[PDB]
Amino acid sequence: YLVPTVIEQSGRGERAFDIYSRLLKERIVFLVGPVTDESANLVVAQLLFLESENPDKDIFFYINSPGGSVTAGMSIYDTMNFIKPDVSTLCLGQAASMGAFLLSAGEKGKRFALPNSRIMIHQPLISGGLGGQASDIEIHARELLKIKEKLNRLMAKHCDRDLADLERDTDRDNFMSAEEAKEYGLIDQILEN
Amino acid sequence: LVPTVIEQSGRGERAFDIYSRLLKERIVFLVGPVTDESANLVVAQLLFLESENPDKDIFFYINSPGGSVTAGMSIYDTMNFIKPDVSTLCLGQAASMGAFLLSAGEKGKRFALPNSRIMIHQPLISGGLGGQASDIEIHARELLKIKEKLNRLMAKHCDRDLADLERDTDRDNFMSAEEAKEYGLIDQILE
Amino acid sequence: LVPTVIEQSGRGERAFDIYSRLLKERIVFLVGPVTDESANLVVAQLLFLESENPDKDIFFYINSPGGSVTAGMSIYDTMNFIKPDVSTLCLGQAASMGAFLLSAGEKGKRFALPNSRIMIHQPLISGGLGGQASDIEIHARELLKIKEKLNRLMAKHCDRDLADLERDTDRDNFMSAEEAKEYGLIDQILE
Amino acid sequence: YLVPTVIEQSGRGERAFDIYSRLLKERIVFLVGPVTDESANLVVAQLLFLESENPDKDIFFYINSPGGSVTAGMSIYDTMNFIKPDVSTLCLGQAASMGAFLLSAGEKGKRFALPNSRIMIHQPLISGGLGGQASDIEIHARELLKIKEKLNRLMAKHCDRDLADLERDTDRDNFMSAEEAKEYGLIDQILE
Amino acid sequence: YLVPTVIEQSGRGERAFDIYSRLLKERIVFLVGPVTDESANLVVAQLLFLESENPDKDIFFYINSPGGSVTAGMSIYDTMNFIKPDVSTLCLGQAASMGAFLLSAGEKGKRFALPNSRIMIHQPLISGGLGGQASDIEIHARELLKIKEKLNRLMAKHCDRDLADLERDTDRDNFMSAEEAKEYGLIDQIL
Amino acid sequence: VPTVIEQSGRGERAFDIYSRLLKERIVFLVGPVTDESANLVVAQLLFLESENPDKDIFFYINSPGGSVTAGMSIYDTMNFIKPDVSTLCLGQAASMGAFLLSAGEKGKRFALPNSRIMIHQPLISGGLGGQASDIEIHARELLKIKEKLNRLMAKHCDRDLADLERDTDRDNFMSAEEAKEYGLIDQILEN
Amino acid sequence: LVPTVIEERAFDIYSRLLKERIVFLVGPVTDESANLVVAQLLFLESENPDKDIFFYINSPGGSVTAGMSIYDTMNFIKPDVSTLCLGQAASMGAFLLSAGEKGKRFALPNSRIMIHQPLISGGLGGQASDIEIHARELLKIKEKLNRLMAKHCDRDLADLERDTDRDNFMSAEEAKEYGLIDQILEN
Amino acid sequence: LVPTVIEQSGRGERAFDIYSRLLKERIVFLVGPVTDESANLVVAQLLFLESENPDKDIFFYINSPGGSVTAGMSIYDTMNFIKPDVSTLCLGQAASMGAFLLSAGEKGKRFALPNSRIMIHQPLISGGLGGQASDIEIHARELLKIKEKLNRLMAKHCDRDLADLERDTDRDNFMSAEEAKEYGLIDQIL
Amino acid sequence: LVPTVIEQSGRGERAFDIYSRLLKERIVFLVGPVTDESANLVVAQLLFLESENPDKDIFFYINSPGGSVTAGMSIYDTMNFIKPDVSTLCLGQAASMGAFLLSAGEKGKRFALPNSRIMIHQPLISGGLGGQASDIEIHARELLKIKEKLNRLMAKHCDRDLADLERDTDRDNFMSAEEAKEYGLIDQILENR
Amino acid sequence: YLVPTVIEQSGRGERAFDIYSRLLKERIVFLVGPVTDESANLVVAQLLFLESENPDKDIFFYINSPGGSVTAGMSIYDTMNFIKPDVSTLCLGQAASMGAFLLSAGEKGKRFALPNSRIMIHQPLISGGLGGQASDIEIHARELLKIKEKLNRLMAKHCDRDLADLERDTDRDNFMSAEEAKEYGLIDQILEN
Amino acid sequence: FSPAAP
Amino acid sequence: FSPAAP
Amino acid sequence: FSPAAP
Amino acid sequence: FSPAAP
Amino acid sequence: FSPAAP
Amino acid sequence: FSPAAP
Amino acid sequence: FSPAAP
Amino acid sequence: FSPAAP
Amino acid sequence: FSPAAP
Amino acid sequence: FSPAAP
Ligand SMILES: [K+]
Ligand SMILES: [K+]
Ligand SMILES: [K+]
Ligand SMILES: [K+]
Ligand SMILES: [K+]
Ligand SMILES: [K+]
Ligand SMILES: [K+]
Ligand SMILES: [K+]
Ligand SMILES: [K+]
Ligand SMILES: [K+]
Repeated sequence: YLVPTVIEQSGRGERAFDIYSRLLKERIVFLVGPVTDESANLVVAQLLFLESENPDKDIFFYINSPGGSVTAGMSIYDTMNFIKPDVSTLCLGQAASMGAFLLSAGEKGKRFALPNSRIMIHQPLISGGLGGQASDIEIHARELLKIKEKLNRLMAKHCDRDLADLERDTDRDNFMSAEEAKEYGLIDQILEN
Repeated sequence: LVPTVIEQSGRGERAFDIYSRLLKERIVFLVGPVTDESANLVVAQLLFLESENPDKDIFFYINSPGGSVTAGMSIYDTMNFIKPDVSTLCLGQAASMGAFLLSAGEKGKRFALPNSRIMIHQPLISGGLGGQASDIEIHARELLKIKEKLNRLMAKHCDRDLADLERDTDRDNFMSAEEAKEYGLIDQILE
Repeated sequence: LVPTVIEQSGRGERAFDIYSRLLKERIVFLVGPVTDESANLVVAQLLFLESENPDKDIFFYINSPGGSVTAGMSIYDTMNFIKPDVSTLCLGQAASMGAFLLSAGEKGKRFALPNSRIMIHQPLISGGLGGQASDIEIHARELLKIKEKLNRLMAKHCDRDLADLERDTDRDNFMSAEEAKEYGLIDQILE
Repeated sequence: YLVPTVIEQSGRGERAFDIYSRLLKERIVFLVGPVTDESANLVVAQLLFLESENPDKDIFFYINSPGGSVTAGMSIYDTMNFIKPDVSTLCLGQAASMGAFLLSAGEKGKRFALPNSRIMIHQPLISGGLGGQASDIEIHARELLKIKEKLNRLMAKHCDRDLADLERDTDRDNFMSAEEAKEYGLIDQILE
Repeated sequence: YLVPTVIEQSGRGERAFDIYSRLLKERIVFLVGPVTDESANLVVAQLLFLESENPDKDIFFYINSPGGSVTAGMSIYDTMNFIKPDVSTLCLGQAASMGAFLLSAGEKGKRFALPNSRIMIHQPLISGGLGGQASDIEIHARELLKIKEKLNRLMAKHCDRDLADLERDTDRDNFMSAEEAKEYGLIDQIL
Repeated sequence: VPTVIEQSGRGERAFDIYSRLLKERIVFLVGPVTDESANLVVAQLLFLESENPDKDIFFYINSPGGSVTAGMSIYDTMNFIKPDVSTLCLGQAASMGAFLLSAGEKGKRFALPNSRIMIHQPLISGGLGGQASDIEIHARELLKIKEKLNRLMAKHCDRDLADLERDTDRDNFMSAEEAKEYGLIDQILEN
Repeated sequence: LVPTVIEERAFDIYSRLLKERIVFLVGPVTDESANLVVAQLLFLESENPDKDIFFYINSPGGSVTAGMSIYDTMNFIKPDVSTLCLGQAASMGAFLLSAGEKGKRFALPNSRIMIHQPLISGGLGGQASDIEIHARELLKIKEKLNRLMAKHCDRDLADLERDTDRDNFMSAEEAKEYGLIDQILEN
Repeated sequence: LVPTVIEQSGRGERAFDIYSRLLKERIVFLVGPVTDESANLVVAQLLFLESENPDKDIFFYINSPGGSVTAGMSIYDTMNFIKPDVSTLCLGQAASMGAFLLSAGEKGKRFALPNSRIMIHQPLISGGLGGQASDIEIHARELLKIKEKLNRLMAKHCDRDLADLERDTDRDNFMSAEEAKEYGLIDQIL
Repeated sequence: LVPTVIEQSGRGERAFDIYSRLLKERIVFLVGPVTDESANLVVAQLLFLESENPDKDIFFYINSPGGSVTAGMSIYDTMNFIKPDVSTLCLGQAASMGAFLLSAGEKGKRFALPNSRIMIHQPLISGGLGGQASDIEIHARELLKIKEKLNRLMAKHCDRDLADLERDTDRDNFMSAEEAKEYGLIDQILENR
Repeated sequence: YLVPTVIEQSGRGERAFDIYSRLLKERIVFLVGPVTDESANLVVAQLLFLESENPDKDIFFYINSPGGSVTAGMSIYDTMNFIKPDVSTLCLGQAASMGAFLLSAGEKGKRFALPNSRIMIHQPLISGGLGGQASDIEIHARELLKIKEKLNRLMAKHCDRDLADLERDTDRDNFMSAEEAKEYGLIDQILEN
Repeated sequence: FSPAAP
Repeated sequence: FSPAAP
Repeated sequence: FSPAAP
Repeated sequence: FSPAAP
Repeated sequence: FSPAAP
Repeated sequence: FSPAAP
Repeated sequence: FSPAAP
Repeated sequence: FSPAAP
Repeated sequence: FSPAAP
Repeated sequence: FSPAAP
């Protein structure tokens, strides 16, 4: 699909940009759609590059995502936490599952949502199957439970809440408005105008 | 193929795909189904145009059957957040989320061409709800909250009551350009 | 291919498929998924055996993962209506509507074999709920009415508190023959 | 799908029957599963036969069906109304759409449901299907609307209710318990 | 597929163009193949662009199309009527259904066809399905008839004929030679 | 297929060959164990007991295994009824097939000299999907089945639990002689 | 559609040949086709434990375990099981043919015999550990079949190992020369 | 669906499917492609007819495009083995293995209806030969043995020189009933 | 889409795709399944960086479920052959051949981010073994040879005994970053700094 | 997929290149993945081009291939033998079937493998099949056998071995480690660092 | 189902 | 299955 | 079909 | 499309 | 196509 | 299979 | 096929 | 989206 | 990721 | 890969 081309009028240059590269120049990074290894790694790549440009300026991570791979998400999470720049998060549209996890992971005080964004949290899901031998299913069930425990623990810290609360509230799909998400501790502010 | 076109510039000649050319005049298109991707592109254009000039109007041209609600909301909240007035213009059709975004333009600057079609209705879901009863309840409830929120937002756009929009979106509601104006969805019809 | 057997007797002798032969001794099978066809077949056999002798016990052997709620209920109402006691016996498994029907047997006469498996849970839907939000609410509400009814009837079948059934059917609940007896779902285990 | 064989005793003999043919001797006729031309015509055939055996004895029509073809359902409906015997109707499992229509159509006073039966009534649906010229769509929309009007009028009469009620109450899927179906006027009694 | 690159030698310098961008420079616009949201919106963008380049000079709209989306076609139509330049129309190959509508909509006196061009008109058709409740089908039946009445009415005005003429002559597929199309009032001249 | 004559003392009667062998109290389990094939075996076992509760029954097994719950229904029946159920392996007895073979009356478990036995832990194909809670519940159940199966096979084979746990971790193929040495059968039949 | 022949009694033509102690193995060897054969062998013995049984084989082979159940039955029962190849006897089919009572294994003159090593149709998938277990078992099948065939053919093991390495087609005369069958029936 | 007919023996009244009825007059059909199951059923009927009467002719009606060679050979060998003369008659067509079996009938008793079609050609394989060169060599060699065997047996059926059959089966060779008679494949046209 | 970033040079302000931009800092990515083409791209980048400077460390970032063994071996042998130390860093996950390569980095310079997941197991084959017994024996034998060699090299990477790796790769073995470090697969877990 | 951009320094000019074109400048040519008419001809084209650039310098042919089309492979074989430069061959990952043939065809003394390379040789196979008239099958069987003979004859000369050895050793799939292929005479040296 | 059907 | 069913 | 078959 | 958008 | 378009 | 089954 | 089978 | 992001 | 990589 | 290739 066509991404529009945009001109930036420097001083030593007049420069053409695809519109997202233009937004990257102002330290804006998008996670849009499902979180995959490649879409996630692309975000990591931009976070690292932006840090090298200026280790001190905030980075603004715009999230519209239903989630995706937990391990791909953790690569963004660990990158967000490692780099010196503060990572502001902004939810537009929706932040679900790992999308909601990453949103809640923004620098505390700088996690935002637009007034009609949708946030949703729940326990880990698998699509596909657990096969095949009982020994193997046991191994994978235990791993899924560790992921479950760990995600509840980290979310509890992001939200400044009790672990038992996250355990209770992620048992099934938990949809939150921007106001409920702020009240819950997932985000800090809802944007006005 | 998108035609390439030479730009009128105060700094020289620049070649553009014709859509990038129209973006220079602050015209932004929403054409076809609303997807996360089609919507995020609009969001990026609105933000970029504000960045070029926070005070000049933006002209949001819609020919769309609708699509993802959350994707649509990201466009909506961007329209309301940025400083430029976002004028909306419907060509061809604005249905569902398309109609929602059209009605969301700055009051006074919502337009339609004479033979445009507007359509509004209640939320639809495709695919289905599976599977455990506890889970269907949670999602049914979320769908009803969405139905009410959308009706609430539309009523304010149309300067009508929540109860009107509830009545009028129960089933598919097609509107001519004139009926959309009378209803409050748009302000003016172009000649 | 069903084996043919010979009933020797005071009739001389007749040939029977082995299941018809077992029906003569008032044994009825529910094996495999509960569908309208398999359920109604069971209903016909219950009605027929009662007409043969309204006072003798009927022996309902269940090896089923469950199936259609409405089909299951047709068996259930027939079990409760007819004069004969309907003893239930679980071999292999009785899951979902299979367990419901097992639990519904004449109290004192619900049995399981030592290695039978029982499973209970809340209602599920497969395929999905799609279309208008109005329609999805209607179907969600109906699914929840079914959930409430089953918990209440199972609680009565098991002589337990409604709250116990609600908690214990929230997710798939597997039981051994011994745990099912302890739960109050069956009366005796036949070793 | 084995069907059990049972034995009947009678004057001068002993006779073997599939169990459904055995129940037919007692004037029990089944509509189970979707209503099709073939399943409906089979019902019609059994009704006509039972009347010829004895025109004065009640016939017992047991219904467990999600509904199906409207014209196929009408052939059963018109046959129930034509023949001399009272057609008692009984719902086991479910009577939905044309199933509920046929149920509500039994001889008044002799329409039954088992305690956990489910009834559902709604307006006519056509499954996805339709292509053509605007003229053809108009013709088929118009026809679908006539059917809708007829079904509401007939259901109101079966239910001894105002047409406006049926119009209101069938606009979308309308699920009823046995108790509610009796309160509505759709069946007469619940069997315990 | 490959699109040839062409060189314009415009006094002094040199510019390469794809061949369609080259013809756009002479105010020629193509609608080729099925009319969709994207193919229509592409046409809309070119008309607007050409008007901005020179609002007084004619635009030459070349049509080779079997037709397509009605709402998509209407967005082209309204743009043709709206903009200041006369939009001349020319049929090469064929103009069927919405293609013929658009052809007939050209500035009167400036509607052309090549001599072995084929023109076809008919009433709206739908492919796929309207499936659902009678209420929903009625709604869509009514909307399809409003479209039919509007299209007959507008075609009557384009052809300078009686509504009743258009109603009878679009009942079924109506194929016309260039000459028949001219005689009917659908085009002005044959080239 | 084929049809065979048994001239009784009663009269001459045509039988399919399996019904003919059923008259000699031979019961076949051939192919995958399903709800349907296992229940057919259960019916034949019950029928043979009613014919004569004291005479041995001969259960011939050529099976790769299949459903555990279907198999347990056969197992508990073998254990419940009064007649000794001798087991004989021809071709193969794998998984549940091996389990059922080992479950014959001790002293009367046989294999033909080139029959093959295989034992392993329970596996699932298709998969476990969805919520972690649900996955945990089913993992727990699959693990319970594994413990029960090892414990019973050890009891069938007169071996230590730790041996069966060790020897079923992966597919364990045995010759008739190895099956005899293991405790799985009693004798190998040559002539 | 199978024709009906009269003997007072009407029979399908195959049940009619079973009464003369003729048993067919036609087409692929499966659990069901093999078990039907086993049943008929047991039945013919109960009818008369001393009269020869005549096993007609027209088969491309099939399941090895399904084949062994027939084999072990042929060896167990008291009647001599004569074998006859009509059409073809390939793989497990060839194995069962050579397994008939020595002296009473026959072929029609234009019959084809084929022998080879065990093959898998489809795959070995999963963990290396599991593939090893199944590879090991396939080799045991190979070794047993070779030793048994050698005994059937009255040859040294090394001959069958060499001669089943790849598809080995024989005319009836070659099958006889090899020790696989005893006589060719002209008329 | 096959019609039922009444035969009248002595103290009879026997219902028969119409094919079982024709079987009593020693008529056996081969219709459609030759498979293991269609060939073996014919074999069973040939043996049965011999057992009913080892001296009366049997009438083998063939309407077949051919099929499996080994399946066809089981019929061939049964025809040659049994004592009864097996007359053959082609109705409709006898192609490939079908033509082979037609030509294999008792000499003097090979018949065709006047508008029957006969076709002979060399062996084909449908599907493919994979995979290793060694295996392909083996099956190619086996196919050539079949080609040669069939040409030699066919030459003997037709009372012709081998080189003729080799020449005339290189590609599909369609013959009218008259050409097949002239060729030596059948004896008479009815 | 990959965003385009601007790098200033001597007489050539050039646009680079963001991955080409990080490659200039001697960072090479292995993301997603390891195939002949994805692995060879890595080999080429490694050879190029050695060419740029044979003495500076190379930073090999791994987020991979694993993949082709031979394709992986081409990366492995290149890592070992070239003069530069190849540091490895795990982001997201390193499973199977991905973990193998992770453990293959210059000892002392093998890293994982705190929420990285490592998994090791014995070789799996998908597709299947057909058909002749002789052929199946040959491929079974080769599969077992690959299994032992990989376990042996892993044993050396982890400073453990073959018997340890044979036991611990028998079925899927998931490790947190801390467990992978305790195991000897990596040296340090990063966080910040 | 995405191929990274690198910069070459020249005579005070600067050149952007995709990384494979960059390696081609040092006379490195890749055969990666299955051998097809199109991948073989591309290799031929590069061999021809490198010679014209300099007919005396070695060319370095890097091989990671499962093999593929025999006639395609021969077009490469015949070009390697024709052109004046020595074509060194190097196995990374694997060289199987036609892949091993070409590896073995390198200039004697300059055939290399990396330490964990896999080499495999066998007789020709066909997939898809021979169908048709016996005459046609004979014709194609004969051609496949001629191919078998020629490849073995040529392989024997490459390995400096007796023909009976190659016939014995290619009857079924024959997997070799780098050392065994070196022992066999298929390559000359194993590279370490 | 009697009484009363039948 | 008796006693007691049947 | 006689004469002569049959 | 102006006036007025743009 | 002129005259007159263009 | 006798002796002894049956 | 006799003699001798059968 | 500033203030404050950016 | 530095220190130390890079 | 040098020395020696290249
Ligand atoms: K940070
Ligand atoms: K605004
Ligand atoms: K009761
Ligand atoms: K009546
Ligand atoms: K105009
Ligand atoms: K017992
Ligand atoms: K014997
Ligand atoms: K003869
Ligand atoms: K190194
Ligand atoms: K050279």
